[PDB]
Amino acid sequence: RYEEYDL
Amino acid sequence: GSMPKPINVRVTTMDAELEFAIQPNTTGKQLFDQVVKTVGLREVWFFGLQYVDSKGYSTWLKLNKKVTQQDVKKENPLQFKFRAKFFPEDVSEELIQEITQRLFFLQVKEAILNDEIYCPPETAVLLASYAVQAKYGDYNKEIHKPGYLANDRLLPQRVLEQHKLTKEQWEERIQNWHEEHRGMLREDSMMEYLKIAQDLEMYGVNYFEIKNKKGTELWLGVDALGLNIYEHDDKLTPKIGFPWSEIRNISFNDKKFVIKPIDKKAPDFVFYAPRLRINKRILALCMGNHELYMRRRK
Repeated sequence: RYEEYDL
Repeated sequence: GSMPKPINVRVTTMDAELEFAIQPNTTGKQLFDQVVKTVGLREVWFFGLQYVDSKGYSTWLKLNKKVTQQDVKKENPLQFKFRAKFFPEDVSEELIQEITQRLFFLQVKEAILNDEIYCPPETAVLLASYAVQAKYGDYNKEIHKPGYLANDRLLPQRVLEQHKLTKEQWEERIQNWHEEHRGMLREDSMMEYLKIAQDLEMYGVNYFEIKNKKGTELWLGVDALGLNIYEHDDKLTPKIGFPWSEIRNISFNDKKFVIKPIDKKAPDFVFYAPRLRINKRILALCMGNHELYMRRRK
């Protein structure tokens, strides 16, 4: 699937 | 009526073995905390527990889930490896306990002798001499006779294949550096080793095989400082660097990974992993490393 990390 | 069904587990460090029982509802964090309690380690943020899944895939145990609910393999004692997942930016500043230093030393030395970290031959020899001083203590000509290093695994195989000398020449060079360490405490030795190893270009880098849109095979590195892209034939020196301070956002969808820059003028970087699992491991390492990077700068 999909993931994000925004920092 | 009924009874509890305990679960035997085995946890190894680089130099120790632990065996005890857990419960069907025991969390990974509870297992982790009992491991570090028994060996007296407080610098725990570097470490994780490694296991093998039902299909033989190496995996970091998730501490917020139950130990028995992560497809750990069937063995009457479950088998875990307590290892460093993250590496400090500076060993002399960040590794305070002697247990932590020794465990990093043992793990890094294993990686070097397994040809994971490219090492120039004279560096490899200096590395071995510190490992000799830590193991044997002070050189003594009346105790360490010629050939005293003959059965020691001392150098990485690929150092031996490129620089051609005889077995005894290598050991004589290593012995010559052993002599000059006549003052060095065992604990001080392993730190000098680490101080040398940590400056190697491949030290502390997690490498993954990837491609770009046109299909060129590249290497993706994740380390304490950010991300790097390498050409297929050079894992030493990045071709493109992605320090944390330049990255605004990393994300993936299935196999497509995207790195977005803080400077909108720069182009997004996109690469493709072979499996979703690869991108998940890349992101867990990115988030872990970025977190430790931030904490050091508070």
